[PDB]
Amino acid sequence: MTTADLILINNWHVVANVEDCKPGSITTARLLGVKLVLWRSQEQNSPIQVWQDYCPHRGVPLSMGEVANNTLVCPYHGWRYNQAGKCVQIPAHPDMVPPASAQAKTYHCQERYGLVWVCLGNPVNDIPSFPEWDDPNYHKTYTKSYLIQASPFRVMDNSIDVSHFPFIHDGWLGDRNYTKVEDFEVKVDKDGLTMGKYQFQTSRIVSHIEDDSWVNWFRLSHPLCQYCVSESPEMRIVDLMTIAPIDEDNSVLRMLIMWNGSEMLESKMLTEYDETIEQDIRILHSQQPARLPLLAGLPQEIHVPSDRGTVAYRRWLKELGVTYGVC
Amino acid sequence: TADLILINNWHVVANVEDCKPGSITTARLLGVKLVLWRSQEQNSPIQVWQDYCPHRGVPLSMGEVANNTLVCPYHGWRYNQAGKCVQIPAHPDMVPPASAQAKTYHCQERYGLVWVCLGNPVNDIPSFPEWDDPNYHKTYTKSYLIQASPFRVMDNSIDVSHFPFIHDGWLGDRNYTKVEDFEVKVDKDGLTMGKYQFQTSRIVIEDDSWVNWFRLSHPLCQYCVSESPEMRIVDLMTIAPIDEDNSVLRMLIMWNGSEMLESKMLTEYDETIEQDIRILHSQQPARLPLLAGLPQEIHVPSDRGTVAYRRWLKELGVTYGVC
Amino acid sequence: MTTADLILINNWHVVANVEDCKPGSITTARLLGVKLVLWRSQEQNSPIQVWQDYCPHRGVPLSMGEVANNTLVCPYHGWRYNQAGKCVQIPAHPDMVPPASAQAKTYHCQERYGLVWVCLGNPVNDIPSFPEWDDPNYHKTYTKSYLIQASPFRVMDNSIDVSHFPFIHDGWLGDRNYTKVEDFEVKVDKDGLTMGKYQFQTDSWVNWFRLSHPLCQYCVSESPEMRIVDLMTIAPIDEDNSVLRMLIMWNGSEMLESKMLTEYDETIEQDIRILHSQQPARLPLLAPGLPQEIHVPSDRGTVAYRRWLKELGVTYGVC
Ligand SMILES: N=C1N[C@H]2[C@H](COC(N)=O)NC(=N)N3CC[C@H](O)[C@]23N1
Ligand SMILES: N=C1N[C@H]2[C@H](COC(N)=O)NC(=N)N3CC[C@H](O)[C@]23N1
Ligand SMILES: N=C1N[C@H]2[C@H](COC(N)=O)NC(=N)N3CC[C@H](O)[C@]23N1
Ligand code: FES
Ligand code: FES
Ligand code: FES
Ligand SMILES: [Cl-]
Ligand SMILES: [Cl-]
Ligand SMILES: [Fe+3]
Ligand SMILES: [Fe+3]
Ligand SMILES: [Fe+3]
Repeated sequence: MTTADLILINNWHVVANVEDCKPGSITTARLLGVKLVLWRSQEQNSPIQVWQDYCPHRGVPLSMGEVANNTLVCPYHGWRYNQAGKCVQIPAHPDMVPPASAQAKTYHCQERYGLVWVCLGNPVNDIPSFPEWDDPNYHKTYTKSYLIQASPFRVMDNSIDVSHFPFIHDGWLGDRNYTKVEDFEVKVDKDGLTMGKYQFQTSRIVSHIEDDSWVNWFRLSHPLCQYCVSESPEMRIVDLMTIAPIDEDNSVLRMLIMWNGSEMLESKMLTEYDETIEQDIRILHSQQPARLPLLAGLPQEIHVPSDRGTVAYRRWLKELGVTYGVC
Repeated sequence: TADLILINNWHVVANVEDCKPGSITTARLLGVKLVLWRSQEQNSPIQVWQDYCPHRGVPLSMGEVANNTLVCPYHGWRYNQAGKCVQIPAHPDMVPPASAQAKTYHCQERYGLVWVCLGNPVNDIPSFPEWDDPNYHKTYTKSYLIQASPFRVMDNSIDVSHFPFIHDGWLGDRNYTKVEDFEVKVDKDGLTMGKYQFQTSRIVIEDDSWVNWFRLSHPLCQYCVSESPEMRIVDLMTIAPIDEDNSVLRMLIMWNGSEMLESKMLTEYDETIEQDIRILHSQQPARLPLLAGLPQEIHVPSDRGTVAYRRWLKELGVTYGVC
Repeated sequence: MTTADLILINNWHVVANVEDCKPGSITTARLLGVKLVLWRSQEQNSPIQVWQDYCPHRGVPLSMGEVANNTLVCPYHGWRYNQAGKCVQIPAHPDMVPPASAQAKTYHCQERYGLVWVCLGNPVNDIPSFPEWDDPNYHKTYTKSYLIQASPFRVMDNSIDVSHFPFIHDGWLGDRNYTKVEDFEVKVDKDGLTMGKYQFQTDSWVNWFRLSHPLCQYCVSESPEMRIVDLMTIAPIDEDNSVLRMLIMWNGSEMLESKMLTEYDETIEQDIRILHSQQPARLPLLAPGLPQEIHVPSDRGTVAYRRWLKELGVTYGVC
């Protein structure tokens, strides 16, 4: 269940929140069909290692082992792997020089925005930018992680779509009485995919009742991360959505939300996002085919003008060479 | 995807009582997901469509009926009774594209059942002559979901020699196991099994001689007649072919005795159906073997009806749910 | 999934314990992808029949039927099959001689060591030897069966492996303080695979074992106090699933049985935790997106096992 797609293999993907990787801890993740083990030594400020979850001796998951000092120890015969992935001790043969092949498969890892980013290949692109991270005007919160039984590209398709707001988000992000979708612009260029400012009508639980005209904007430099800005005259909310491609048919959605208003709004922010993410997931789980259809049994997709963003997304994925999770 | 003999035939997918005005229900037929819906209007017709919005591929059954339209939950496109999209809410003054239309199927209500044809209905719905006979009362069994090929289910319903064993004490007698000779005929009226007698009393009592015959004009529907000196019982058994390996069995039962026998009737059928299902779920392979690992089937003279069934399916060019 | 490997099809495999097959009983098992029915008539000391679990009339499992006198009766139309597998009676036609094809597929069965051994092919090899069975100084006990979601050859590989004792069997077969594995000898010849004497420092137990059958292991463990032998059998359900049984004999007091069963239960379950996790599921042989296995000197027995399986031509459950 792996991919040759270099835009996917040679890119950075979130696999965990840094808060879930304590010193001395072992955790697991799955990315693009590969089983990962994440571990840290007990030392303060220890780096996070992200390896293939696999002991090359007899094929046991290293995640079933234990962290000892600065090493991860396999449970079956106790081979110890240092932070660089090299076996430094074979207990049955304490004096031998361990073979060069006694080495875990290691991956590039980088903590950014409080998230653990992993690259399984050779990183040609940087981690997506998130300018408000360093802005002290902005408070932050993290949603829980949502496991979704849909293609990661269908999950992103739904997050680019704006015309569904008055229907599945009626009463939250739209209003069954204002269903018309105002004109907006979309561009695919060196910045990636950008949806220009899009105004829509709704009151929101995180603001005042009369603050009922919102304007959204977003950019994907990476096909599975979205930087979204939602702004009213009273408040500005930004978020970094990341979709972890577990395999072709399963995804993990995470959202890092920041806002330039009272820190007291955090509970309402998480409530709104939980409500709307779950409304989206009900649709996502139902869509067929599972793979995202690109532009070209079941009838072909129909496109109307307010689909210009999701059409541009399908065009972009084709231009990027994506074959994983798309059809 | 099934053969054209199955595609161009009528299959029961629901009881008309399952489909109230304003309601949405679902069914599956020959691998196709179906949505059934009715407006709120009195005596409104049932629409049966493929359960699929062509915009972004959401099941229309997750939507709602509004007036005389079905509305998709995702972006609110509205489909009239003919399946044409009449409104795209994001663009209220835009004429919907001609491609914006649900795939619709033929639907007819008959005998209180919802019949569907996914193709072109060359054949008629099977006949059921007792339906309008004022001497006969009617009842419907519940539907039975069966994890077996629909053609295995029908094979078991054509089989008569198993009565003294898995229906001992209901349709057969373990002391009377011999199967007297009978005639079977396959012609343009389908498969008919001639009269055959089996010595057993039924709960529907010295009435222990029943003469049965049945006809299939349609490989997945069976019209069964059972008559004693005291009473005549007929039934229409319909097998909905969900896919190659799964079936829904329904029976419509009519009888010319007292209507107070209904509860006992439903119990007899429930008992014998579940006795059959226990065998059906166990048979291997799952798909019905036609005439020519696991050994080939063996046929004895009392299998002539189930042998003729397999020959008929081959003549009709059935490849779906058979092996 | 079935195999053509002759070392597997033409060999004997344990499918049941004899005490599990009482007179008049019907039980089921799977072997090498085949569904089996085991049955016995009600008469005393009746033989055990082992057939493919399949009525050739309409494909019903015979195991859903009943034993009547000396016959197994299919539940659907009541065809009666005698102890040789021949259909003797078709009740729809009481006076008819059944078709010659009306016959169960029967397999060779033999009771030995209190176990039911089955050969699905041509018995070329004999059942493995177990000398202490005939020794009145030795008591016997049987573990329960263990269903393991791993290739049977992975299960046997783990049983030949000795260097894992201080880690997953710390406190039972090894000691985390003594992890170095001393030199030992292994031989593969016509008698199969023999591991020579080795001892684990935790007085100490001295052990050796032999496989003449690639899925059966004869183990010997000796300390100054007593001697324990066991016959470990691994039934290959399919390429990815196994049933582990042990027949244990010892010449100490009979009262040790309960503790020994618990010790075996503890260590078997420690092994199963590893076996269920190993990837790939099939045992990798030598010299063929996961890296290839690494071997150190203390792996000499499991290396010799992989070499043996290749020369035996095993393709089922290996990769
Ligand atoms: N659950 C969601 N909340 C929304 C916020 C943006 O703010 C607003 N008002 O939409 N964040 C975000 N990434 N997106 C993409 C899709 C949809 O706009 C949304 N998904
Ligand atoms: N459960 C079952 N009851 C029986 C009744 C008999 O028919 C009548 N009319 O009583 N109906 C029917 N379709 N069949 C087919 C096989 C078997 O005779 C049976 N299956
Ligand atoms: N669970 C296990 N207990 C051990 C006993 C030892 O044998 C005796 N005779 O005591 N039996 C056996 N088959 N083996 C092989 C590996 C390991 O020595 C062991 N596995
Ligand atoms: S399998 Fe990891 S040390 Fe042997
Ligand atoms: S998916 Fe049905 S209206 Fe968009
Ligand atoms: S299936 Fe066994 S007797 Fe008919
Ligand atoms: Cl119609
Ligand atoms: Cl009446
Ligand atoms: Fe949404
Ligand atoms: Fe029956
Ligand atoms: Fe072990």
